[PDB]
Amino acid sequence: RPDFCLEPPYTGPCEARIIRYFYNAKAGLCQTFVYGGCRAKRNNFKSAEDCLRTCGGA
Amino acid sequence: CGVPAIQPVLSIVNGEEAVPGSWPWQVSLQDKTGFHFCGGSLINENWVVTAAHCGVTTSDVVVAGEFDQGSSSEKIQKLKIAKVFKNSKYNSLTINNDITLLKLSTAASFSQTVSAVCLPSASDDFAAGTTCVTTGWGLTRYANTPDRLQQASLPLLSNTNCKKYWGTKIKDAMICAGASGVSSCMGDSGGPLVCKKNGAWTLVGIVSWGSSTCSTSTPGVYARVTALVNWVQQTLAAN
Repeated sequence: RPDFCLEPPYTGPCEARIIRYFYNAKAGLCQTFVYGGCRAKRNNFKSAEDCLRTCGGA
Repeated sequence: CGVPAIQPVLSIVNGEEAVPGSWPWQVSLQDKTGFHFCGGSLINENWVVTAAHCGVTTSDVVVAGEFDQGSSSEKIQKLKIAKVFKNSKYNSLTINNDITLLKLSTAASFSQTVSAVCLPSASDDFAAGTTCVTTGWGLTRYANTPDRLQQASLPLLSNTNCKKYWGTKIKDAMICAGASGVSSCMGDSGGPLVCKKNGAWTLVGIVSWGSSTCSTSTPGVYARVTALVNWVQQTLAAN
């Protein structure tokens, strides 16, 4: 799987409170986190399914 | 516009609770489940101005007349969004031109707790040091959002002083304020930064971005409404 899947979630500098998903390699699942709305890193998905299809197993 | 039926009491991290209904143009942008993700400002009964990075869609709703989001009995207006107008010049990389207009399906019923904020003229000049106010339900500590609407008085900063920290990240459609002991934070985006113009509260900025930890000693950055108001008027006129 892509290495970006191993990066911790990135909220960014913007001040929104948008729910997004990131893959948590320690748990083996996608979890939710608050995204600020701009400058998203790649381990940031709009659905748990997209996240698992991209990072599952990393 | 700009004149609340309920006068606010002055004197968001390190801000204070607002007098209920004293910022009648403040709206909460929520998803279909009622989850607050951004703030906004009513500019008239059919339009709301917010930030482009909030990514509002027609599935989201505008909630007007709210004070305590933890109150299920509080009377509010859940307004559907008919169309979203994101400024085509919004730069997703630099965050410049961070503004979006929301056209409501059904007009908002203006009242004592629901009314519009005034818009400035493109040539308006709000001097640095001017004490303005920002409001919202964003984090009060960098954690869940506060239930009750918060407010904070803060000064506008000159571009020179702002750039002393942010350097070239500050663009022409941005204005800074803060670094004075208070700070907008996660959940405040899209909300208003207002200053008085001839006694009437006028939208000078839209909460956009800033310190990644909402530091109260760092300049907060807002979309400069004077640089974007012509786009606003043109959009309203054509729709």
